[PDB]
Amino acid sequence: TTTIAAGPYRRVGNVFIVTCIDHPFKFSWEVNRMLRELRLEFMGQTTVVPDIPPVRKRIWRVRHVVRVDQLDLDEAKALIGIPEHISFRDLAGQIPPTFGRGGSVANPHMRSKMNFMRLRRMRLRDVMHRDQLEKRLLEERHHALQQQQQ
Amino acid sequence: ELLHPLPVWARRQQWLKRDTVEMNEAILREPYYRIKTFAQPAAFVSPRVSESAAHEPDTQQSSRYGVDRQLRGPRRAVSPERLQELREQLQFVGSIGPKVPPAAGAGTAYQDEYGTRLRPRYPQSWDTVPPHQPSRSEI
Amino acid sequence: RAQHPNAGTRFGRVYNRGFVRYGFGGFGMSVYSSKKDRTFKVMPVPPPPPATTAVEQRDDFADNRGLSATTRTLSPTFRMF
Amino acid sequence: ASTAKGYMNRVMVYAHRRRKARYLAPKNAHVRSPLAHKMPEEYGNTWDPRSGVEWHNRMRNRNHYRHWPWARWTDDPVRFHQDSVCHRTVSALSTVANNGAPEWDYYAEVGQAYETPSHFPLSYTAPFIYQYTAQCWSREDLQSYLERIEQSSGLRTIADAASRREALYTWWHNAGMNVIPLGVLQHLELVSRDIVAQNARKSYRIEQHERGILRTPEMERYYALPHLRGPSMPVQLAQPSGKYPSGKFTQMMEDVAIHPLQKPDARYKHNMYPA
Amino acid sequence: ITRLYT
Amino acid sequence: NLNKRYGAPYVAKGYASLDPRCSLDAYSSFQQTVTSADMKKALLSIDSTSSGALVIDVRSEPERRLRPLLSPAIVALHPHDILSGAACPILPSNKERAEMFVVASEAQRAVNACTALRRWGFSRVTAVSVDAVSEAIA
Amino acid sequence: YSEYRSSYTGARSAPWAAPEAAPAYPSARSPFPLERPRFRKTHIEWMLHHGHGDRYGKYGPSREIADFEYADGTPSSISGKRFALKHHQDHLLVQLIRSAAIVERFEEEELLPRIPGTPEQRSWDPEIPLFLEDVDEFGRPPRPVAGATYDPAAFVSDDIKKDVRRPFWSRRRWALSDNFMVPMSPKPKNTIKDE
Amino acid sequence: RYRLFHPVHQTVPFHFNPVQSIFPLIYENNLLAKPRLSWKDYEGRKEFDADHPLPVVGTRLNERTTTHKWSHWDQYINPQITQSWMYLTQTPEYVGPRSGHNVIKMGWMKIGGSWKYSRSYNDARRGFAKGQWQERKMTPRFMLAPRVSAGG
Amino acid sequence: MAPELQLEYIPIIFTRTILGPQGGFAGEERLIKREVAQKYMSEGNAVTPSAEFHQGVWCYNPDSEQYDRFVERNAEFLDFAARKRQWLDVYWRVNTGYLLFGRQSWGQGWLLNCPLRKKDIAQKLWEQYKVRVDPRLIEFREKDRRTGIQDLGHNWCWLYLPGAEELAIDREVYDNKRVKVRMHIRKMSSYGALY
Amino acid sequence: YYRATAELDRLRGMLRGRARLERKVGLKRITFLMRTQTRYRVEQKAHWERAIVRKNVDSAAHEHGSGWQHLRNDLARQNLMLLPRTQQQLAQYEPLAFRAVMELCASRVAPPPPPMTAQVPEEAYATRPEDPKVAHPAARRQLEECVERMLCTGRSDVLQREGPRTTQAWMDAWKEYDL
RNA sequence: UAAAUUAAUAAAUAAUUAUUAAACUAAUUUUAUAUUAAUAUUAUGAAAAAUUUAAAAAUUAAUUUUUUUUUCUAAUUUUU
Ligand SMILES: [Mg+2]
Repeated sequence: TTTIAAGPYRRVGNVFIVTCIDHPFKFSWEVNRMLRELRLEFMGQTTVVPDIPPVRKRIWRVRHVVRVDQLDLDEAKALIGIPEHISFRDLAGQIPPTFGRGGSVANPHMRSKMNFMRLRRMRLRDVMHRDQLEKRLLEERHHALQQQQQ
Repeated sequence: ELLHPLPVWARRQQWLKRDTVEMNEAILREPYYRIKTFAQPAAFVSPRVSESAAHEPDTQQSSRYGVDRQLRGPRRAVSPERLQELREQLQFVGSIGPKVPPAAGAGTAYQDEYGTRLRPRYPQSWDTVPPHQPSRSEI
Repeated sequence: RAQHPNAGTRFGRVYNRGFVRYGFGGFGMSVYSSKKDRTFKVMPVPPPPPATTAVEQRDDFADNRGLSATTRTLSPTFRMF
Repeated sequence: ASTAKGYMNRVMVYAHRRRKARYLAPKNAHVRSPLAHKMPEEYGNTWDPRSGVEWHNRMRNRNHYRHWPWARWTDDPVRFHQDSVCHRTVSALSTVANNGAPEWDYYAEVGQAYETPSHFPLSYTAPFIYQYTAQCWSREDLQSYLERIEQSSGLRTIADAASRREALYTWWHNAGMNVIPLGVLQHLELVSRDIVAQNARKSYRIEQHERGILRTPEMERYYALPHLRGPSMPVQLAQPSGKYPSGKFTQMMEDVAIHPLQKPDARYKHNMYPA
Repeated sequence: ITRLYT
Repeated sequence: NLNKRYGAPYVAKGYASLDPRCSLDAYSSFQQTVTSADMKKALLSIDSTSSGALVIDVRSEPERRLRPLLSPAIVALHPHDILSGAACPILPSNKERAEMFVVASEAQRAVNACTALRRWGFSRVTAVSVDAVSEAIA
Repeated sequence: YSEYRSSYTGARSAPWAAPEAAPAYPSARSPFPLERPRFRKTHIEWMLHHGHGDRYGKYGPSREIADFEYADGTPSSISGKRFALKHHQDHLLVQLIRSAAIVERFEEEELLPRIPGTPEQRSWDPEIPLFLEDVDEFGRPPRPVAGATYDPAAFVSDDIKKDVRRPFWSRRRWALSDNFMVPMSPKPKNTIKDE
Repeated sequence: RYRLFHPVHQTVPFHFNPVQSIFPLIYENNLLAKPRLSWKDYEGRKEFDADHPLPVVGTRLNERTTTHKWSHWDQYINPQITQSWMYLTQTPEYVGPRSGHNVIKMGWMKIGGSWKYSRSYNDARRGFAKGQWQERKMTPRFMLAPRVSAGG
Repeated sequence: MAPELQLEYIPIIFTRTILGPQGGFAGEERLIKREVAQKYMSEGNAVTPSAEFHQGVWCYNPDSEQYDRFVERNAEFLDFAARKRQWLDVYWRVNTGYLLFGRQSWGQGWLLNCPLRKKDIAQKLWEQYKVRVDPRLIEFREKDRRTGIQDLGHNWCWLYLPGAEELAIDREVYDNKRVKVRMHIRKMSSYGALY
Repeated sequence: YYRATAELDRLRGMLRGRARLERKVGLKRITFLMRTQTRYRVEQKAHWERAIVRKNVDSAAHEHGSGWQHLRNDLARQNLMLLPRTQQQLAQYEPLAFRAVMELCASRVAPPPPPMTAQVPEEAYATRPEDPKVAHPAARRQLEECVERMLCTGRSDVLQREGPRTTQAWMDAWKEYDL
């Protein structure tokens, strides 16, 4: 209406949807490195990366390999039916941090000892459970004994 | 070796290539954000400057009219004050921490009724698939 | 002879059809060129009927018209609901 | 496509080696090349090529460079990670005095973009001084110190507090000394000698950009044409065409069109009997 | 070869 | 054999569709003037019950603290949010009927920000007065 | 009975336009925004356009809908491959929600730069204008009153000129045209760095 | 043509997986998170109704097994089953006799495998040279160092 | 000053008007290489900036061939020796530079399969030499006005430096209004080649 | 190295002369003729075999004046999703039904719209004043849109009424378990 | 995969590979990462490029390649 709109100005980021259109095995070891940091190896793979600055370089180096698409965040809160009031830093604050392939630790061994202990803190979760039953029965067997003499 | 010419058909599908890259780097020089207002519509038309050869206008039989149906539509959270009017109603059911139970009318919590390890008996089927092995989400 | 794994094709070398063409680089071999492709290529399209509609029956890449313009014969019998 | 039994067993028709982890860097080791052991952005550094085996043994954490940066960050040879602000003070009331002393320049070596011109009041260098003195004075406390300086002393501007560091202190000694911790002052002196410095480096950077030095935001030179003050294509400065100017009309070679009534030069053919 | 599961 | 498949607006295209001419016209508007009435008309655009701030100030954040002009709710945009195109989602629809203004610390930035606007398809903006809009308090 | 969902919520947008009105056909020109080649959607851009993947049985109503069901109605069971699809679907949402739970963070701490394009990129492309603020891009401002315009089109002529034959049909114009460089015969691709 | 221009926004269609899938009560604002964490966590096939039991159509993980020999735990629990000396099987750590050629530089090869790459296994089976300097060139590190303390 | 550490280039006020890149013109102050400048202060084309020369200097006219022409450097000339330098710095930068390429070329005709755009020369001007221009000025040759550059090896194309008439700039550059930017298209495999 | 002899030893019974008699030449033949089938079959049979099916439907689309060049793209336009192996069954065994697909594509009928992504039911934008006994406006929104669709599928006994069945009481079928 | 110190010219060394085993140091996305130790080790020369020595008439330097298809099916690169 011929006027610079007036109101409390919120800023919305962008979210890039990246696909892979050229094979990775034709390119260098650095270009393959960027694709790896975009969770992209095979042709036809597809990921949803943010528009943060150090991603903008990774995507830039491999522009000749990927086919990007940009979404403003409001154009993402509707691509998946999302109420406008719910942000995303509370939606993620709900999913567990151990989603499929939890971490990316520095080598497939450190991966295999990050999944190991994760399969241990399950064992301990039942074992910290099985003694917490005993420690309460033991603290009662003490009071039944103690109060027995009175 | 390289004996006979690139079938001049093929180099055309390679002129589409540089005109793909010439369309990526048009995306990779967009501003990192967009100064937007609450009151105004979400994305009344408000696209990027991608009105070079604009298509799919038909508002149905158009791919985007699952989305811009809601963008162009009047934005409900019309002010930062209206946001807290809306953000103060949502709960977090599973998040770590303490809560205040009687904040509702008469609800009596669930996790303190069937314990923490037991999950409701979800009907497993093709269409309805519930989370499997729930004791692996405790990190 | 330096017999090291990773120094060439791991165990000997084989020429499968995905290699004799599409060699290292995609051109791809110097010998064993490839078999000629003796499949059955589809035939090119018949001519469309004359226009006599004035509805721009000529336009090929338009939203309204499906590519095929086949108004052949007892097609009016194929009345669809 | 041609997927065959497993992750990383895709196309399997091209003859590349799958299962080869192309993302991982080459083990250049002994080979001598600028491309050695360098993250690809550091390729232009051909003055410190990182070839050689010992660079393979120490970038990679090999035999006895097993903790290679034998002195990485997080050690200080000098002050051993203890803040140098004396708390053992004569009077407990005045222990809070020493808080906020500058351990180094804090302002020049960082190189912040102080967009404050040197003639602003002092109260507009508070947002900078704070970011190095929180845990010492609340932000709204500085605006009580960085105003009593403006009110009591004869100093008002960032340029003043850089030209009157002597006249300022002598005020503080004989008038302040009970409220304004001199920590602020030597902080106030360290910014006012920077905001004044940078404005000299900005005002110069704008004054060359007219004289035609033309460097980018990241300060790399970029060469670009000046603005036009006269006719674009030179007229009294034009170099001669450079090809022998036998015009199209002295030898009517081509590109010449003539009315048929006005046909020229047939003095022996059809101009002898002109019409 | 570390997987990604994309 | 391009320009047969693609048009002439191919290879003969100076893809620099950014600023071959607008920058000049930016220094044109710089020349003429802006004054009270040139704000008083904008005052009527503030008098218009529809409140979309007309003028905008591209000035450093320490500067505006010194001479605050934010009174009529005018827009304070960092000069890159204009240049980069991050401000188009708040900019009038009538590119040919709207004329906002641009205040700035020293008039070189103003024209250097208004040329960014005219690069974004905007037609009328006379592009500066750091002191008038304060003398026109409204 | 058969079923046709096409989405998690059902409620397909009405397929038929109106009792008799125009039918509103979809855009059938491929989104390749140059307008000169004028392509067509190619039966994979017309499978994507209908909400499959680039293949028939990926992401589409051909993969969500049950293989079968016990004729009484008792539904199928969770195929060991089906569950791994629901995890792949959720892994895209979470790939989107996380990748916006980071952005919704960055704008909070102003961490998003105002200058668009990484440092290395901006040196590479000359269409992102330099982000000088208080100077002019090309040195001094047009101090001279412009009314100062150069039009590329006047002097820069890119004309695809037909290389004209030396006209043999007329005698004199054959002799002038005899550009004495027909001794191009010294074009042997000779040894350019040895003798 | 194979250079398709489409909104790659199309290739991950969210028609079937909107946030009402992973967050099943979000239009209910309580925002509960019930995702499917991994393909690993899949508990298994389960009859939705008891009347339609899932068929027993075995796989290469059932129809191809072997009789359970008694492990040293099953004989530690119930010593009533160690009924013959064929039940006193060796230590569990003893997997069995050597069954492959640990050729150097190439893993552990099977017997009957390929000897294209055992060029130096056929040469590290003869044994180290006996009575011969280990260091063929480069002035053996022992000879370089000086004799000290005539006895040692 | 030491015999080891010598100023790699020194300040210089030109008296004559030298054509070369290190050259200048009448009365401008330029930091030209030391070895070159040192055979100017002997030659007389230049003199180190003593405080006296910073106001006027007796430059040279080829008319009478002696140092008679007094060119006084007031603030106005210092707005003239800037635009005249800033101009012929773009000249001597693109004319000296030899901007390289890496491209893909299958087939036999040594033909670059995705031929070059006037976009893709201003792009390799700003990339390598930081010369920021309008790609509307770059006129291609006749062989490459149709299909773009299109061929490997050495190509050149003309860049039109328009605004050189009020700078009085001729005979000190090879062509007042053009300059030959000199491509070269070093074909490369998918490893290092783009597009 | 194990030549799977006992897997080939009984299958030389269908080779020809010299191969059947001797073994080391019988195996060598079949363990090659087998070794090339399962290499021909994985990488070469389809892109031949799936060209007979294309050459069939084409020349069966060709009878009706359309080509495969036009039919292959005019099917995906109509979201019709018939794999070519099926169009070849229709080209032969159900000719009329095939030409029905033919006359459909050539028709100017509006192809079905792409599916709409999930929408936000507008009750998420109201804040229910939480009373224990009244349902949230977004549940009784979802429910009615899930019960109207359960009455949609299959002729059943569920409150069997002509056409659309009974709903406003189906949503409140919990009170029928209430005391 | 490697390609360096040395050889009256290759049983020896690096580097690689291998067997066995390891610990989660700022840098970022909520991204992504095979880094090591201990031993075993009869090896001197890298397609197509990009260039560089050389009468080379190839050798040499160079540095990225360097293929193991469960079965039915689907497909976007066409001896026009
Ligand atoms: Mg097959």
